[PDB]
Amino acid sequence: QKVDDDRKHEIEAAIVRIMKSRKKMQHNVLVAEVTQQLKARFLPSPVVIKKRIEGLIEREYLARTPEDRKVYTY
Amino acid sequence: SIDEIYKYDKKQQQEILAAKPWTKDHHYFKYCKISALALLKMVMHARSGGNLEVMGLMLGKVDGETMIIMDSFALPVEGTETRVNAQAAAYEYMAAYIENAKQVGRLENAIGWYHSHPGYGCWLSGIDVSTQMLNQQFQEPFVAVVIDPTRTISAGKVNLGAFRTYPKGYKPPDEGPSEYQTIPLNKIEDFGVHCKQYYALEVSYFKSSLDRKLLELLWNKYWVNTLSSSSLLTNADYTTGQVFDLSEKLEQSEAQLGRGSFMLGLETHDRKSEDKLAKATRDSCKTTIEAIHGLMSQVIKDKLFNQIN
Amino acid sequence: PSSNLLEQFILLAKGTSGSALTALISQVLEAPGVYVFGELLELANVQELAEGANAAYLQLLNLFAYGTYPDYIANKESLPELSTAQQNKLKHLTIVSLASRMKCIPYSVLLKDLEMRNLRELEDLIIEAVYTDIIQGKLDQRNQLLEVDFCIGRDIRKKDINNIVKTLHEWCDGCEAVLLGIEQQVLRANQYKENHNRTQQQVEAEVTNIKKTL
Amino acid sequence: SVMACGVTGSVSVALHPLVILNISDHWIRMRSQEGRPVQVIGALIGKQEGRNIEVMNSFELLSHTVEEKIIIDKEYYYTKEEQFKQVFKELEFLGWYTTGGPPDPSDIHVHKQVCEIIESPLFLKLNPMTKHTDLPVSVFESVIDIINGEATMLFAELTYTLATEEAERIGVDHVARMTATGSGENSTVAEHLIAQHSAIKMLHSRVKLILEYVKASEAGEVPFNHEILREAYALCHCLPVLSTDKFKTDFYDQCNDVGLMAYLGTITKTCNTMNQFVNKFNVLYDRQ
Ligand SMILES: [Zn+2]
Repeated sequence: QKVDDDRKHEIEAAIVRIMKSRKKMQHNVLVAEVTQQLKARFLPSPVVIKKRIEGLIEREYLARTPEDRKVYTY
Repeated sequence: SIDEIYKYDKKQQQEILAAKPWTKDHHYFKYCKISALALLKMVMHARSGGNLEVMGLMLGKVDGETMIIMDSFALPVEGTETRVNAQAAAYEYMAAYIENAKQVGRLENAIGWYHSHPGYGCWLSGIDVSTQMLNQQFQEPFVAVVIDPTRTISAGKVNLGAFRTYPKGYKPPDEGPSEYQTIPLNKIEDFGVHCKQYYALEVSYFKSSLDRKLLELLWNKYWVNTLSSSSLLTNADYTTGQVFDLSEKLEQSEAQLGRGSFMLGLETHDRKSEDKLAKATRDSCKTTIEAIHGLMSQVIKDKLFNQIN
Repeated sequence: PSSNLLEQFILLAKGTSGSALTALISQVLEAPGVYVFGELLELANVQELAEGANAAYLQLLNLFAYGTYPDYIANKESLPELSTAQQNKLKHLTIVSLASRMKCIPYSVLLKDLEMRNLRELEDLIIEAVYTDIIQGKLDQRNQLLEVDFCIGRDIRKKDINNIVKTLHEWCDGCEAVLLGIEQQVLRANQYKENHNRTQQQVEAEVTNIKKTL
Repeated sequence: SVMACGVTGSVSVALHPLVILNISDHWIRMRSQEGRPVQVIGALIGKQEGRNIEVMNSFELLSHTVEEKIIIDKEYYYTKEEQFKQVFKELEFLGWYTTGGPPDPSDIHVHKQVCEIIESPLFLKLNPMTKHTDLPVSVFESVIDIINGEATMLFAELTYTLATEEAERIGVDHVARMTATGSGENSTVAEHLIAQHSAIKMLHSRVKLILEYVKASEAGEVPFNHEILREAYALCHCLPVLSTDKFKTDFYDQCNDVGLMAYLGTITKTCNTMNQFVNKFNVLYDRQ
């Protein structure tokens, strides 16, 4: 469980650190970069990352906006 | 006659809908006339609670190359569109409203759809392009109106962009407005991809009775105090941005004109380059008249208060 | 509480007067807060004093209502000797008149009209007047100017009414002149719109005639 | 007489520009459809918090004239109420509106039906044929008075306010700016000058009241209203706002800057006309 949590926050650190120095997407563009940079770590797990990226909308830090998930907090 | 536009001629509308002149030209519809009532209602709906992504239907009619919007209204959205599209219990509401209006008087039918773009500009996204293309299949004509509540504060005014799509496969012959809009990084990608798949109509407001009513109310209650300095235009971000945008537009016009002199027999370039020059001049003229009106109110009041006697 | 005290003195003046009324006037001129003396002047007992033998106090009250500090200095013999509070109040009234007439007051005028020999005393009196909510403004020491944004007014009972009526009439005439000017410009704009319109249908009539020709 | 005398407002009414716009649209369309300015009837909705009533929205009602009596289609009204329940539930029915001048012996019956519908309805009447500079909108409440031994329903004028939000303020200000712009350009300075004309008229009316009061005080009234005439004289002395060299320096500075901007705008318009002339001339006789 400890190492799983380690991976689960390392992936968040990677996604934020990379997408802060890069641009964004509209539907499916950024997922490719994070899978490429996590390719050497483990499997991309598209469903898990897709379900997790939409959980930050209740906050900010480039969210997605509850009314329509396309306008992020840039 | 200011109120002539409010007259509804059902047979004339049926005749136009049977004629279908828009099938003869994909640039047939060029103008969009919006009632002060519909503008206010759409801007008020768009503002709603700060910056909410909302949408509605527009009631109106057609007159030659002009699409006329008389009224507007919204649709139920339980759980902020928890189902597909912002419709949910849409059909029922729409039909009820239509019949109710036909009884109380409103005989204008569906002429289009409006939706808001909170702080990202007036344009059509891939979804909106497909929606207006389907709105060109069923309900033959239709127009997509886009509002910006957050830019009504940022830019200060903002226009209600009116748009129509091109059919699948069809290329704009030369249509190139070269109009610049500030689009967020997470939105400019999609914007540039589907930008040529539609065109913008010229939006105009007949000087009716609803409009001057609002103007009077505001300048008789809230804007009755014509002091507030005299020029909020002094903050050089809106004018300077328009000035800088005007400079870029004409600079690109010269670059195209210089390259177009070597090609002998390119009619498309001529029309488009002169179109750019004309559009850029109007933007400067509208900015100029706004500043002139600003000083005129300034001069009359300032001269009076200081040295009347 | 200046207004309440002045109203109480008015009510008392309807009765007791004479030597007591002079004491009340002295208290008014010594008690801070009363910047307006037009309320007292209209009392019938002030007129009784006018027909009364005693006149030094009534002349002092008249000068406080209408005159300024130089008038009191000239009348230093015919007026009762003032106290520190009375002198400060009269100087405040003089500064009020100067500010009302003209808003940006040079230090030279302040020194001349108030017997101010030391500019430090002038600054002290100015700040004392401002801090008692009499005059609102700003001081420019480099230019030796006193910019007064707002000031209180003076008493008006006998002769300034005609000037006020003349000033009000001039303002009314000026407002009407601007109203007529705005109407003329609106008519001119309508004529220009009509001329622009008149130029329009001529073009369409010119176009339609050629269309019929061909 | 359908108006109550000596009755003061018991509740506070807040009105929004949307209601006024809806009433205006109903009146305009009914005039266009049937010639003369046919009277319109609608309903008012909004939020009520105790004695504080806020009218945020309004809609229209179907009415029919039978036996020279206006019968409100209350079934239509309830159907549309349920229809609004699908979009907005926080808004509750508050009253009904109509157009006209003084109350007529036909609005009393309509208000009677509306009071039959709900507990306490509000009555609003708009005058589209007004000529004064005041707002031709009045809010009336239902009051029961014993006239000649019979309980007769009367209307009591309510001292209503007009409440708005930042959003509506910005939107209506934008619509005013649009009304400044004309069709191509129908009237641009006309509204601007009338706008300052109303403001000057408002101040001009205030000066008349002060001038009349001084004239009356010279003859009768209170000989001296104390702090009022004292201050009124002080404001006639503050009337000539003293200007120094720097203010006239800055005032001329601002006039020259935008005046140059106005000159640039004229040049931009002139060259476009020249460009249009050149383009037309190059087709008139010239080739290539
Ligand atoms: Zn959109």
